[PDB]
Amino acid sequence: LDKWYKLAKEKGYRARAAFKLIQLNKKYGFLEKAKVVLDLCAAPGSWCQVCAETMPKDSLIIGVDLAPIKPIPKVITFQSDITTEKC
Amino acid sequence: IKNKRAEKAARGISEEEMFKVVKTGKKTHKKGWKRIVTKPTFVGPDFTRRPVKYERFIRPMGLRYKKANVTHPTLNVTVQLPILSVKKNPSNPLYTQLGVLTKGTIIEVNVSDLGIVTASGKIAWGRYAQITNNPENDGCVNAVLLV
Amino acid sequence: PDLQMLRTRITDTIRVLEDFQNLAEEGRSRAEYTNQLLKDICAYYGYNEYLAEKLLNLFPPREAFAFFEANETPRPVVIRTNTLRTHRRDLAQALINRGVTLEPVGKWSKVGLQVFDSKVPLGATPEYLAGHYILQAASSFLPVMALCPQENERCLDMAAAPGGKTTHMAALMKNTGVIFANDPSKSRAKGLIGNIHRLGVRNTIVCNYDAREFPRVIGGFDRVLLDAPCSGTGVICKDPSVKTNRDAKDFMQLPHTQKQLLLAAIDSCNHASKTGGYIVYSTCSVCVEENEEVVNYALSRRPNVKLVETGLPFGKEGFTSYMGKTFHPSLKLTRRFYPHLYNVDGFFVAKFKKIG
Amino acid sequence: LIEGGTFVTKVFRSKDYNKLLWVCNQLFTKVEATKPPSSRNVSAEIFVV
Amino acid sequence: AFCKQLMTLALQVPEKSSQAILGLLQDVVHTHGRKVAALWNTEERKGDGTYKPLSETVEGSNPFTTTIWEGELLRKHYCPKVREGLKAMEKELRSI
Amino acid sequence: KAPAKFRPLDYAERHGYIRGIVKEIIHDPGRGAPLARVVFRSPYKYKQITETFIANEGMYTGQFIYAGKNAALTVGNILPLSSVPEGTVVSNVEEKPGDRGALGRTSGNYVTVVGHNPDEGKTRIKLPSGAKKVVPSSSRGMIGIVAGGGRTDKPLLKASRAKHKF
Amino acid sequence: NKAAEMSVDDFFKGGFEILS
Amino acid sequence: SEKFGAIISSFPVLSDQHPFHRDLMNILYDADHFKVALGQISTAKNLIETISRDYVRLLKYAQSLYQCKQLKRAALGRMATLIKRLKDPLIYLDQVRQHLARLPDINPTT
Amino acid sequence: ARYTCTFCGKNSVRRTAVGIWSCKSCKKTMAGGAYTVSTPAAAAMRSTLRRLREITEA
RNA sequence: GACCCUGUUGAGCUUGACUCUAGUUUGACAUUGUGAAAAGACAUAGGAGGUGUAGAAUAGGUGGGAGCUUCGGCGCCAGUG
RNA sequence: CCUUUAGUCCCUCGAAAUUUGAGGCUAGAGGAGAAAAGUUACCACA
RNA sequence: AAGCAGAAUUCGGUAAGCGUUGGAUUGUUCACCCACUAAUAGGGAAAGCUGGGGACCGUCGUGAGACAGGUUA
Ligand SMILES: [Zn+2]
Repeated sequence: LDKWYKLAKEKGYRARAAFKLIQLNKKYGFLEKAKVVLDLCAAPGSWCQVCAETMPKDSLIIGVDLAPIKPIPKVITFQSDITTEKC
Repeated sequence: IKNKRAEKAARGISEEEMFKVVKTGKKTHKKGWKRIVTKPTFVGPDFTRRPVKYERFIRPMGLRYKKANVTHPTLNVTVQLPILSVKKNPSNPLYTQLGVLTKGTIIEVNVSDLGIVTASGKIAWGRYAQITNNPENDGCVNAVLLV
Repeated sequence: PDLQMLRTRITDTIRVLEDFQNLAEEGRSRAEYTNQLLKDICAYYGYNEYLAEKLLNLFPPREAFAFFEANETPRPVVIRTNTLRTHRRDLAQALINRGVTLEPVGKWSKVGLQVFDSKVPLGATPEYLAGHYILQAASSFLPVMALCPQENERCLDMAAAPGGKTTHMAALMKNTGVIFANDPSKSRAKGLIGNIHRLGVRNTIVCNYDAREFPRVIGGFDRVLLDAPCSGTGVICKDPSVKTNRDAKDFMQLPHTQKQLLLAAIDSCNHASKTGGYIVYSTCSVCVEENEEVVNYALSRRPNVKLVETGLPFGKEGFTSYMGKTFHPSLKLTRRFYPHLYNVDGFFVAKFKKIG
Repeated sequence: LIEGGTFVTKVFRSKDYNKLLWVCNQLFTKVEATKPPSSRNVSAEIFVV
Repeated sequence: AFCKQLMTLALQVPEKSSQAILGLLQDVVHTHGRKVAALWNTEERKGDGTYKPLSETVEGSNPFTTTIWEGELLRKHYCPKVREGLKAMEKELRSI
Repeated sequence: KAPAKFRPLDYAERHGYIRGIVKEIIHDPGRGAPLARVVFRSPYKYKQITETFIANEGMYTGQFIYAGKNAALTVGNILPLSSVPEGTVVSNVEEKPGDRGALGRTSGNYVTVVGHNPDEGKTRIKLPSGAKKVVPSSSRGMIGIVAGGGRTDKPLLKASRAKHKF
Repeated sequence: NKAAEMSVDDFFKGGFEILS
Repeated sequence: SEKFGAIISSFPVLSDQHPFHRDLMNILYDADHFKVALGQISTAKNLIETISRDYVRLLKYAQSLYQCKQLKRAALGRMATLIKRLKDPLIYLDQVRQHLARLPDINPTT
Repeated sequence: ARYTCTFCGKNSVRRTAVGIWSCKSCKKTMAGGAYTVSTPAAAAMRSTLRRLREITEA
């Protein structure tokens, strides 16, 4: 229970880590015009959700995670790990 | 019926959040403003705008039902059929408008899967059904088709 | 039975009919090859025999299967920009900013937009509530392009229950002139009135009349639009009740009412018009007893009207001949539309010019 | 990642925090730690770009 | 309303008066911009009525339903200053 | 798209012949060999198998190809190396029965059998690189030249083998 | 800017641009 | 959920076994039936979880002890009914487990 | 370049992919070489295949 | 707090007679002419025509019709309709 | 004046040909009067 | 009592005699991981500290609120 915990529920994000990327993007616009983003760990998928709503049209976002992720539109989801050269 | 559905498949915001948004503007809260309808209900459309008459009766998501176990008396079988509309709740005219599902309530159900042939040779797509249980005590809706 | 088994027989029966001259059986004729194609199409796609044989006679085998495949799959959602408020580029950009995937519906409309998906309800978006677009169907665009109304005319829309077409005439008329919007249903008329006020239309009169009373009521319209109520054989995807609830009785009363409606539209219009005396008849059905048979009836009992070029870019020519029925040769100007060919609803457009 | 790319990582503050920062220094051109307000003040987490 | 009427003014006035008005609308376009940009773009033309030139009131005329066509006469005006003046306005419009 | 793989081992293919129809051929980046989209009929279930082969040179779309031991010895069919006779061009051959094709998949290679061994059934196959191999007769193979052509620009000369050459 | 510069009364003398 | 999860995880996953053990189990226990049996257990585990979620929401709006008691009985009664449907799969799995416990230990590579 | 069609019998074949040819009259696709529909080497072995099939049948 | 009622208000539903007629509005007709240039429909006398699917094939349609024949092609019959 | 109910298959109109729809007839049901009136398990205030 | 060979267990019965832990709570959520241990069972006496998270009139208006206007347990 927290201020960001409640407000994230009303906004519809999966965790409050979504807002961490939101304020980071406000300070530094790396999630601007540039197209390709690689999310190496999205267990809930909040960072993928934040990207899915602020990138330029026709961008590419790919996220990997050891745990299964419920599908998010316009986001590529991976069940593979990160510490393996198969990944 | 299940097999037919299997092959075919192979082929907004809530009222409560709207109340929170509205009450934010009207900071002064009148005692007893919210009227949470604690009875099971059926609504239908995802998003709708209600008249000011009923814009104070809030129906929670958890109490909403969309299907019912409907029994056909002649063809002795029961199939889970979607609910189309609530026609009459014989306890309160307000409950009919609010879609409250109580015992003895007449609802209109989609009977297209059963395939009932009418006297004109057509296939029936909607018939009345009376709820024969207490959806508030038993977490489901049971009905018998009026055929 | 086994539904996937029916699909295999359907495909097997079609290829046999395509190459019956060399690939056949010992003594079974192609008459019962087609008849076998009737049962398994009925059992698989859930049609009754009367409509299925009717549809099978309309098309040849491999096109027919594409038609039955198209009827099960839904159609894309398309919106019509209100020219009275904005134009397409901002409304596309405005909805893109809100998370709606948009492309132009095609090169044939400067007003329609096609939506893949969205993160917000399309019917509750702020520019929707402002009157910047209306959810319509691509087939509904066509009748008003055939009947292009200019400014400062009087128009008659004989069935405007949803309201998409009446608003389109108002946009093309630039909110000038008079539009008679008519619905025989009070319940559906309330939605039309709401659509009119939401979309900012000021030059309309909503009347609740039976469309066959109109020459008696007012008469003299420059342009009259007629979407006759029909079986709905081209809107099967939205209304599955058509597949089984259309028999010989229905297909006899419906063309009779449509024939009576068309004559009323002809008498309603003004032949001596300074801008035009055009009548457009449209239908969301594919059957010939409701298209090109009502058109032939109008031309045979009113020799003071003539079919003209419809003007739409895409479409298929109308049928001149059918099961022993010979039509007027001018019917080739009328156009047809099919879901499998163009990803639009089954539709039919006809356009008349009054000369006396 | 392309020349001129941006790399952001959550790093717990510890005695290895400075050793990892030296890596981005020799591998990138601009470095900074942010700790946006959403991160709990009790938490030792930090975000390095 | 004044922008459209002023281009009409510039058409039929002496060379220096036309130049003065042309310079004035250069500032008007520069300071406001998008408020008058749709007048020079035919796709952004409003379709909610017809333009009324001889209206009794400023709002009575529907000026966003018309398009500034006068550039096709002022581009061939006899005064080089006017021609350069017209080119000045479009240069500001293209930079909007 | 999908890897080019043969049908799974089964009684029907190993003892009879199965009819299949091809629908189209699709080119994919990373190789010049054109994949062939094929639809088969399941002998046990009323379902169609979606599998992809490699389009050989000369074939088209719309054959009633035969898949089995006693299939027609034509281009577009497959056949166990036992049935096909000597000197025949074979493509996309199996090292063992069950690997769904391993040898000779690049755009234009082929394998010609140079002798069959009946007792303890083995078939001898020549590799495109000029090597000699022996594979079990029960393996399958695609008959014909795999499409792609362009076999006029292959330089075959070695510094050492030239010294070996007479 | 330009509007003010052309608004001053000494812009409209009548000097012909052949006699500069 | 704990008891269902223990059953699913304790039995060997045929995909990860050595080929000799994978084939031997197929002959012994009809691998197709083995997958069907485990699927019903997984299906029943998910169904019970959704039943629990549904009735917890209902209880939070209940207005008296009688209504709370009826909802609890309905939630428990439906969970009991689903387990009774698992009768045939559970008998099959117990026989396999007893057979597996007695199987000889063969080292595939030795 | 433009090549002849076996089925439609007319000069209506064009290249679509690296080794894919297509004729739009009968909507038939050819599977051939990079630049030629039929390689001379491909013709020789098919002739050899036909000859051995005659020998086997005889 | 909830329950019942009253008064004012809002949202909604229903009633608010019949016969002529002002106003308003649709169609046809009348003043009312002369020319000229076009367009349509009526008058003959001609010419040329029919491709939804299947059918080898471009079947206006209607009636007889199993034999006709520039004497070798047709017909019928079998299809497909 | 329209709409429903049952009837003779009694007349007219329209449609298709090997049948319908709408009117018409028999007698039940709906629609003092532009001043206002009635009514609601609804809303707001008292 | 159970394919319970041994070891380890599982289900049930009598039993309250005897015990039922140390940390995290510093990333995400249905708040629950790290271990140690023989085990880390659930409740009643329903209780106090500590952190988290008022109601009447009056006036001016009401398609709606405003008042450092008055009084008071
Ligand atoms: Zn061809």
